[PDB]
Amino acid sequence: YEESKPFTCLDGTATIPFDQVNDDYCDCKDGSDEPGTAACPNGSFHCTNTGYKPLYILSSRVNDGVCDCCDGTDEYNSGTVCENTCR
Amino acid sequence: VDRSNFKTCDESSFCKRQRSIRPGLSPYRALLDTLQLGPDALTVHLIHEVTKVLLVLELQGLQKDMTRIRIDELEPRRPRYRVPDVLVADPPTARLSVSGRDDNSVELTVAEGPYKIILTAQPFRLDLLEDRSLLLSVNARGLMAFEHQRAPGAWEETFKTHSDSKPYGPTSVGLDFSLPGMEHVYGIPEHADSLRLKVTEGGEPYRLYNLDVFQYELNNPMALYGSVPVLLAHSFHRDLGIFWLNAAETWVDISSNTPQTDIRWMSESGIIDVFLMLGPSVFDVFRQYASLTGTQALPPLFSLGYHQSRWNYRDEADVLEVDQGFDDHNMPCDVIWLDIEHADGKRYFTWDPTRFPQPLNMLEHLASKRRKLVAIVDPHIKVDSGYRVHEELRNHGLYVKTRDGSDYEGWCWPGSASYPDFTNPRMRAWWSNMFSFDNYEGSAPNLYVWNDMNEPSVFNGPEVTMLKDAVHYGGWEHRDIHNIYGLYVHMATADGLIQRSGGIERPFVLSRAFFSGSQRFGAVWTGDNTAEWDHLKISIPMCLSLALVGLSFCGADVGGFFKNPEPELLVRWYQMGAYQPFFRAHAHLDTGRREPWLLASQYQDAIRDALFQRYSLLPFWYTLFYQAHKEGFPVMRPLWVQYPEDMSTFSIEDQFMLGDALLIHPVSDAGAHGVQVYLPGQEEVWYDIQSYQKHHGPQTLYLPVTLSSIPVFQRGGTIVPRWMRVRRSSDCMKDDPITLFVALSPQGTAQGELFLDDGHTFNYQTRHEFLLRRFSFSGSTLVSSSADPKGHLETPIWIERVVIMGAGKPAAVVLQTKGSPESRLSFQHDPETSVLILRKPGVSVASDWSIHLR
Ligand SMILES: [N-]=[N+]=Nc1ccc(NCCCCN[C@H]2C[C@](O)(CO)[C@@H](O)[C@H](O)[C@H]2O)c([N+](=O)[O-])c1
Ligand SMILES: [Ca+2]
Ligand SMILES: [Ca+2]
Repeated sequence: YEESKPFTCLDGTATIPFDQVNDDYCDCKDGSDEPGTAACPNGSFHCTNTGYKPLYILSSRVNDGVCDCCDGTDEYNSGTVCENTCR
Repeated sequence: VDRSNFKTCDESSFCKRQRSIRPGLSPYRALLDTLQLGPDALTVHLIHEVTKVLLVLELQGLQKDMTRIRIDELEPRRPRYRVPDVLVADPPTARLSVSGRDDNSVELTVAEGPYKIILTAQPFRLDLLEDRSLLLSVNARGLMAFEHQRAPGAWEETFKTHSDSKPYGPTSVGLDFSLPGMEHVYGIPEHADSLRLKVTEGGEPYRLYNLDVFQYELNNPMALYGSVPVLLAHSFHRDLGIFWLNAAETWVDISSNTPQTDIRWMSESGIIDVFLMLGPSVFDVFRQYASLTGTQALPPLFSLGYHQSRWNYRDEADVLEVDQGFDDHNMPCDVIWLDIEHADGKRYFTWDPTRFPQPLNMLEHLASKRRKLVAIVDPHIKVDSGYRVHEELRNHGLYVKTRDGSDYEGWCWPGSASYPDFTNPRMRAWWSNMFSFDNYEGSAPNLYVWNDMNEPSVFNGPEVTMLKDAVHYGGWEHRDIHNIYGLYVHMATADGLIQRSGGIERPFVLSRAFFSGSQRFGAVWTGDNTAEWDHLKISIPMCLSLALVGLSFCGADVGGFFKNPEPELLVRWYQMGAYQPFFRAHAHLDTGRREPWLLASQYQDAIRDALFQRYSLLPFWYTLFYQAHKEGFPVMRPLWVQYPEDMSTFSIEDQFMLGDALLIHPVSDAGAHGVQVYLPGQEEVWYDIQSYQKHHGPQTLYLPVTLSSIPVFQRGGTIVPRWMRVRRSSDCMKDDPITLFVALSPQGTAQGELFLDDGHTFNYQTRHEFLLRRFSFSGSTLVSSSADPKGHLETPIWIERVVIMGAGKPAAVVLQTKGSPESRLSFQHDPETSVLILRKPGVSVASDWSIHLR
């Protein structure tokens, strides 16, 4: 049997295991280990937003209860259900 | 300010009469033959030796080491005013015993000691002792004065063009108090004056009369918008408090003299009603006063965030542009404010039909950003037969009246206006019902209220307020009630916000005028300050004097109300306001727009940094306010409250503490290159929270600063909880994880608390739905336990990080929590700063847990 590899921050400041990617704690100084959560202060969250322009938002706006992406993917565990508005 | 509009003591005929009585042999004497020791009080007749007027002293010992003195006429022609609704309860009494008696003296013991009261008969005098230590004397300088009610400037009196008919003649009361050992007194807000009160001998007394002073100036004793007749005395050895329960115009003289301070209160009407709060510690005084007039209302979390206001935001589009400007510039903000131009011609509870045509939709767009709105509602009602509020109040006879029985009419923002009689409980109930969502059309649960001009301000009235001979509920004159008029407005508004929700939502009401007890109803601010460096400086002593008398939810307009601040002053005011309880930027109608993103980037960035620090400290602010609410302890504190034996702190007012954990010295000088920070306490350490550099006390440290500096130090032995994930408003943050900042004492210990609940309801009280955690560090173990087991709360909040200052590098870090296997945590350690960061404990904040550093 063979195994798996680790993750390297895009700024090169560290290497961490992949189970610390999107684990809701900021481990990279550039925020690159938490693209899907609100854990890093300098991170970004990518709205795919099919049917309109794709957009980046601050990590602090992921699950803040406010609809930021027109596709609503920034709110997946906040109690706010966002509707698609990319029309 | 044009000072000629406002009376000096000489122009106030009762102040002139009283203040002309100088220290000497008092003509009052106690008729010990009449002495009766009743079931909860002692009564004894007093007599004026010349006039032969008979008074009655009601002397009471109270539980929690307090004494109450009340003096009224024996047979008055008409009853005198006794202040209602300020005391939260009938104070529980303690039994008096006669423990000594001669021809001229009766010694009384409170319960079984150690407090004793010596009543001297000739001249009348009271001494208060703990065993054989004299704490305080009453009438020691013979300044007691009680003008009895005679047969209906001593009578009819004019000031400028206003004539006080004065149908009851002279009725003023006055009384002096001697504080042996005390050289520093504090309190009796509100004055634009220093924290440590000055002697008045060569000048004016301190005045307590809620008044609207246009462009008020600094360092003078003129009465401003609110009056709390509470004075605190501090020395190395003891703390005392005096609570003069009177609602009429009151002047306070302070004199120094082995060191001793004498205090004399002078009031226009009512009875003598004073509480002596014997300490001995200042926190004992806080508790004693809190048991009388209550504690600070637990603010809803959002109201501890940042408030964006001005006179005035133009229209719904403007409000929404401001809202979007905060998000587009990554600046947090919880509330946007609507001043008087949002209504229809200053008819309150209305909306301008052009500029605010759809308030529900505006409020809905703010709710979708999880932000709130505040609307101003003043207590003057436009005289207008088409104004439904005016018609209903007129038809039901709920207006303040003149002596001839017609409704009083003055001038204010809408022109000619009438004044609801908020001393009338039927009026207050009407007012509270007016805030229901059916009555206040356009309002919604995220709309809150600002009560302004509630002294009441009357533009064409004497001293810009209501005539002394206007008539209120039950025939009382306006001179009797003046200083609680604003409080009643604040109270009726706050109850209305509660009732409109079915009793569930906590209110938020900012009020300009206030009295003892106002802390129970929301926040206050220091009124119309000015965009100047000295007004920035004075916000500390003003809010500190309000903190000492129970009003913890205090602040000043960030940037100054009048005039335009230079960007550097605005930055320093944001940093100052970011560490004061009530945090709102506000501005005059003719000032330039100063939303914080309109400045150059260097200033924007420093303002954003100050806003982030405030939002990160909300768990800390919230806990301090829960302690204020439960215990009566002030949130913002003078250094001498935490260091009562360090006499070099007794006057400090360019520095303050938040609770016991954070010491703040904001930069308050243009172009400053450093600040002199006094770090107090023997064997005490302090941590610079920006550099983590540890400093030993006591010392005065010179700290260099830049535009972005906010000099803040964490005390060793404390644990401060933070939300390090700053979002656009507090509602977005209130389920986020906590980072704990542990500042180790020299003995390697630290302690702290944390309060949590849903953030806005009374469920913490009615269902015990909250968490009160205790965090404690000793040996090498950080432990979380419950500081109140009655509190349970469903919450996703967890502990994502622990930052320990002053620690060595461990070999291993081990977490244990009930219900989970023993876990090991990774960590980072800086040998230069001795800062240890524990990565992701991942434990719920509702769970007991412990972390061990091996
Ligand atoms: N006497 N005569 N009549 C006068 C009296 C005063 C006056 N200007 C005084 C400005 C102080 C207002 N301050 C309070 C009211 C707000 O300004 C708006 O509700 C609020 O923003 C603020 O916070 C409050 O403290 C004028 N005038 O404008 O000519 C005429
Ligand atoms: Ca991570
Ligand atoms: Ca969002």
